[PDB]
Amino acid sequence: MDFNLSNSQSDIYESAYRFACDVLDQDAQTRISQKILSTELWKKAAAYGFAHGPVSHQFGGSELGALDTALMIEALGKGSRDIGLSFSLCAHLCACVIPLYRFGSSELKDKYLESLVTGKLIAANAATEPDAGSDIYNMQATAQPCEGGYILNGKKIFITNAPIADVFIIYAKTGVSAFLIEKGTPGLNVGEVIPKDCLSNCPWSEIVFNDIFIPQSQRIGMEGAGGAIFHDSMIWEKGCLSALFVGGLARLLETTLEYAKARQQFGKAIGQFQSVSNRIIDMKLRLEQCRLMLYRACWKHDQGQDAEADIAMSKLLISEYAVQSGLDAIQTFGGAAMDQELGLVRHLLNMIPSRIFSGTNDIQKEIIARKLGLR
Amino acid sequence: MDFNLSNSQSDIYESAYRFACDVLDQDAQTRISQKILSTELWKKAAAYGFAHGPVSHQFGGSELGALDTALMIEALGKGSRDIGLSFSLCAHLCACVIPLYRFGSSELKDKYLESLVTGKLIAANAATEPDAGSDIYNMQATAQPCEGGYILNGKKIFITNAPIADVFIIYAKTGVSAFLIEKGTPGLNVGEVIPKDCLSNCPWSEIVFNDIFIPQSQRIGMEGAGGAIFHDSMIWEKGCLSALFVGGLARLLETTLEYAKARQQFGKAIGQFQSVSNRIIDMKLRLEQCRLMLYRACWKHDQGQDAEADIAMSKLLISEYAVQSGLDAIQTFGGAAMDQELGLVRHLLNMIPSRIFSGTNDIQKEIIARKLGLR
Amino acid sequence: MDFNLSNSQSDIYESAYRFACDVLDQDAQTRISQKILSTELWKKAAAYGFAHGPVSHQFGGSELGALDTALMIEALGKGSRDIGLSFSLCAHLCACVIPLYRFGSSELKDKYLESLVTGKLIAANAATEPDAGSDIYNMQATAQPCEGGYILNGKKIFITNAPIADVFIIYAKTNPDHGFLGVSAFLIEKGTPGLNVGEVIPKDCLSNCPWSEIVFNDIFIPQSQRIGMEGAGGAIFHDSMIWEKGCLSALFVGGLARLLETTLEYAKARQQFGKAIGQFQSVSNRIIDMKLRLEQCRLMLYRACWKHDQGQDAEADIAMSKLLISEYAVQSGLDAIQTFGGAAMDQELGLVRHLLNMIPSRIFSGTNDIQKEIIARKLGLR
Amino acid sequence: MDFNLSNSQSDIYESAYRFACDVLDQDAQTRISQKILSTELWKKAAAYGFAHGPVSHQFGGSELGALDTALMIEALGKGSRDIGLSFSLCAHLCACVIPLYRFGSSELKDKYLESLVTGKLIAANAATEPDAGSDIYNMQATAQPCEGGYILNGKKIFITNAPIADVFIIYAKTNPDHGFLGVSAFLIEKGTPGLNVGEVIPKDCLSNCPWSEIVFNDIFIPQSQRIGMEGAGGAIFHDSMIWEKGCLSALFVGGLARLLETTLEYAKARQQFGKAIGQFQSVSNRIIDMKLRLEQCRLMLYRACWKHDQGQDAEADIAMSKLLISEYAVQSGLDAIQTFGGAAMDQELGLVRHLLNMIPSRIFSGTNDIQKEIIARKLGLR
Repeated sequence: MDFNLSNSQSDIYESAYRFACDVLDQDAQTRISQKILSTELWKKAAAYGFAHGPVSHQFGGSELGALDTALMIEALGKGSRDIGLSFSLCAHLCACVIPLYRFGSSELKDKYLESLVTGKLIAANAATEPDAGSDIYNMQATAQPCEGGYILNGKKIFITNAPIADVFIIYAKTGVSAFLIEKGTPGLNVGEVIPKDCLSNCPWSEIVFNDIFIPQSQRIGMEGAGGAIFHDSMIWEKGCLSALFVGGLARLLETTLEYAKARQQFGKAIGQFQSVSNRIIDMKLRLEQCRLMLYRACWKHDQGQDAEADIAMSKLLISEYAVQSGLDAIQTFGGAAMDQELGLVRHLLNMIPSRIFSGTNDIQKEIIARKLGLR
Repeated sequence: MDFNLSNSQSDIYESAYRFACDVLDQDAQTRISQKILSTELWKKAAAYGFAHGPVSHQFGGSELGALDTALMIEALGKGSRDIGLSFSLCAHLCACVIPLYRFGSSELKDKYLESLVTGKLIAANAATEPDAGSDIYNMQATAQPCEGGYILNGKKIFITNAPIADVFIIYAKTGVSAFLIEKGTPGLNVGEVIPKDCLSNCPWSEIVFNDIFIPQSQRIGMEGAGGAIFHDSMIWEKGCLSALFVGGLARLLETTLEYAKARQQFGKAIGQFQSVSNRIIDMKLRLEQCRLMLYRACWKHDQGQDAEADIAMSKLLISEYAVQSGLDAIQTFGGAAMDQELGLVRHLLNMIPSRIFSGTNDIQKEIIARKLGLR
Repeated sequence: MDFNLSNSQSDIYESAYRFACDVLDQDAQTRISQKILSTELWKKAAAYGFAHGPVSHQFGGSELGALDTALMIEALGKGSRDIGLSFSLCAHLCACVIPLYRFGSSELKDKYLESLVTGKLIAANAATEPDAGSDIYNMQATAQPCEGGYILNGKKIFITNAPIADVFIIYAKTNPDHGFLGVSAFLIEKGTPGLNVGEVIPKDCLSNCPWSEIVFNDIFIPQSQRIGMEGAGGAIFHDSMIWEKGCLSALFVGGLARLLETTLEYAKARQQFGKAIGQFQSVSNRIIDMKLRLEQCRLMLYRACWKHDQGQDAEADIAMSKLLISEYAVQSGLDAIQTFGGAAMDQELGLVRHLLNMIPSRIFSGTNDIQKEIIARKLGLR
Repeated sequence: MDFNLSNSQSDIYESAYRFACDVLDQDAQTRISQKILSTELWKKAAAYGFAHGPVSHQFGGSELGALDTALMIEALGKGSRDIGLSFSLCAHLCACVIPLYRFGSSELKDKYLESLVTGKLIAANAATEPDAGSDIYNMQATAQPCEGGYILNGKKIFITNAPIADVFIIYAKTNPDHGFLGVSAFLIEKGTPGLNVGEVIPKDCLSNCPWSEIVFNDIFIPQSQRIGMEGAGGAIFHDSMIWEKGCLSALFVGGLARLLETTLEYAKARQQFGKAIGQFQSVSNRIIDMKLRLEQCRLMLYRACWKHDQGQDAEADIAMSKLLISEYAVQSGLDAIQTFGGAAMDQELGLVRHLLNMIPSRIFSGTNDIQKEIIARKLGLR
């Protein structure tokens, strides 16, 4: 039992935090106010290492483990206010890079992987539909077999990164299968953006497949395998977003601490008033607890143990605590909280899709209950 | 002790609810998506009675009491999704109409009151500044006396309804005093809008006073009286917004109930799953409790009793419950909650300024503690 | 809409509070220490009116409505620390007096009701068994019909007032078929052959309130001692619990009122750091929570009671009241321990025992899940 | 970062859990019913190692670190229902053995420490008074210096283990001036003239754990029986409480682990509506909460203990651990009563008494407000 970062882990965390502070956060205020997703900074961040995860050195990755990745994304969440860019990165990593690295052929990997890992190509994820967003077994997207490939038809909505994406990872009925599709392929129609607020500057839209021919080699994994591949994605997504929010929570705490040590009222800093002080103590309690839960899930995974219930516990706890502390912060700032430059109300806006992405909290409760022997 | 609406009160509630349903809510979806504040519907609503409050028949009011007004605004909050319009109305009523009716001269009243009450003139409220939003005794807005009037100078920010306003109620240092100022008067410069999300389509901006001459008769009440007048405003505001959110909470419950009785999963309506069912039971518990607290505060006032602590309790409870239930609803809808057409995420957006308008929750706690003998 | 007590209600409340303060509370300290249930004070309180409820004047009652009764029991909960005596009274009233008045024949009522209402006879309730405490439809208690009556056999456990009871209201099987119509209600006198009342097992959650188990070994029940018609027991029982739910809620509302006043006093006086500790936002926030809880659930309870007095269906409102009051009483008791610190385990101060006695609120006429189910059903969720 | 027990820690935990299960828990049921504190079992457990902590082998200890000790006491809290015996042991270890080992002279340690560590002598702690329980700087206890020693006078109340104690660690005034330096610590033998130990007053919150009040009437303290230097008492006391905070937290972490396993079993078996009631989302949500709480505060406690073992400053981490564990234990005990229903007040099942015994966690080494103040100060908020 040891509760310090190894020197390697501190190095990973501190380098990533410097990058997020000095490169991404510099003009984050402006890009955010103007709802700009900077592909320039996005690619700088991807090439720095935020798109690597566990991908091996052979494809330009750093062969990081789960705890290592979580530490990078935690630094990212703490150091950069541009959380929409951070979310785009995490999605590209978990929904495309990691599935391709773990389940794709050597041909698919040699053609696409290193470009995704090093940020030459941006990727988007598409498995959610009106009735098929949750139940990703009943889906109105179908890829019928044909000579030397497939014919894909359907409509995927809420596609993170599609307005900027070069490739798309599509899940389609065949069993479900996973396909990589290049932007521009005939019959692939990317649609325009509907205004966003919850992680505002992170682009999303809907894509339409109208008799798209998918080459045989662009299938990821075996036929019918999509459901497992996708499942793997969500685990990683669950972890990375958990890391991101732990980082944001850390940022939120330091900010609130500043506002409390400086703001003078009644002849003393308002942090001596037990209302604000109690909210800060709550933030600190929440952050330390769910930080430890997250590290233990990641570390168990890196040990080869099965970490899926631990990560479910992590996502549950961080979802809840992040929302509650965001409320506490709005209460603590008062009439200075709606400062778009302070970016707190938008912080909570961006934290809204936490229970709206890789499982509501009821799904996590089901995972935990099953692990406990309750069904 | 009696817990039924009198026939008169039911009539007030049901007529207002029909108006909000049939007139205001009809195309609310569209105006909201397009961030449109319809001055047409605004004036229809004002003339219907939503701008009357306690103003006497002599000025076109209906001589309503506090409980009557709360019932109108509750129906309004339940029947119309266009909550930004509802907020504009409440502000016009509480920050301008009611102060003018209760503290203005017969000259000021005869010139302005009936036009405000019947909705021929829209009014905005201005007492909040960077360091003077909270402490409305230390303010960087000053009205120095001069022959036959005053010279006003300053800058008021976050002025609800200023982009659409015909008159402004200004609080200025002299003691503080209250002045009515017509739009366009020389040296009055209304500024353009900064984008909004928390009650989005409700217009706000900042105004600049540069050597404005205020006629003597445009002062409201006595010199130095501003602080009392303003205080009265906030009480009424506290009540009306409380009513509005109780109404929205009622709407939110019925909607969630629908989604739960219809949504079929695992062979049964998802309302038989104790997670969603427990959230609905919570909503119902919250709504009934804070509804009763609100009616009792209003009724105590109508009895001539001092209701200020009761209304503080009401605002506290409704602020908290509205936020919590909005969270519960996001959790209950899941991936259908970010439906801009369903308007739930925007509902919570509009509910954010509840602890950001007529007191944070700490101010209410102070009122209650003082009433209890604790300082 | 009106939030004032009528003068009649105000008198009912103030008179009952004076009685609780001046008669029941006076030596409550000692009786509580020595685990004494005073049958003397029990009978005085019952004859004063706490055993009357809705019973008409012709049987010695005061024809109180539900709201009136709730105001009486609220006064009792606020004015007297002897909460076990209060609970014993509430049980006699809700589980015995009221079923008999509402469902018993004129013969049965003429024989027993005035004695119960005036406190000459104490009554106990018996419908709970190891597996039959909850489902009082699946019951290991049987009263088979026979010539001129019934033969009863079984074992009822956790019987409030059984060691002191003169009569028992028993629920028993009479039509072992299905349907919600196989249990009936009988009144049985103490001492009747085959009835063996047991000795007391140590108690802490309402310590001084006596309870034990009774066993029926071929007891003959005369025909005239059945309460209501055959099979009606299930309805009878249901009604009992509703009245019980309301009265206990009133009692706890009263205790919360008491707890708030005490906590307010201790906060205005106790000086630490040079000022009354109620200026420390921790203690004051705990008091503000107590006040918010008290007012909210007080109004929920009054409205449920008032609805019943209107003839409206009050079952979901009463469920909401019980739910809220259970939760708030537990929470405020915790907050009170937190505010007192090391003076809270003061046996004479009686706070830890106060929360102990508040424990069986979710352990008598439904856990909180039952209330949630009543509400969910009333909402259309099943 | 590593989240596995080393083999040594795993052995320490498993051995202690076996001892708690097989020796202390075996007849815990009966001893609890009859309010018996077994000095026999107390001495066996102390000699096994529960009285050792960090004491070196030369005094009969095992040279455990804070994390090791916390794992032992966690095993004790999980494996033995006799929580009062556990609390008596923790008090002897944290309030007596550890101050003496850390601050006592070689003469004092040579005379007393091995006897305390091996359980030949039971020790009790005395620093609490009516107004001096909290501020153990403002104290109505005085030990004025004199020829070859001190003269002690005063009255200490709420003394854990005083009825059974052979020695007492006393905190007393010696420099009535200001400064945080006017109290000193003394070891005093049972029977010394002027020491009057009192009889037991009935208890429920850790019922079978003996406590009483002691009065000093011109007791002569030999000079060599002062612990540490003069005025050092305030530091000594502070250190005691830190160790106490950690150990009690461990104990409650252990109880929570026990409560979870029991609740899991009762949920996998109890069939209602044709299925195990753990499939009902109310009971399962309560269990999931228990699991979340247990894991979070378990990790907070281990990390505080580990930090201390590193030489880092652990005071705020230990405050956070105590805060979280107090709250979670109360909440989970409530959830457990809610899940059991009418079987929770089962005296042999011991849940209601479990929560009763969990009550003095915020009633011993700080309410929760003290922990919040430690954390706020460490955060820079004063």
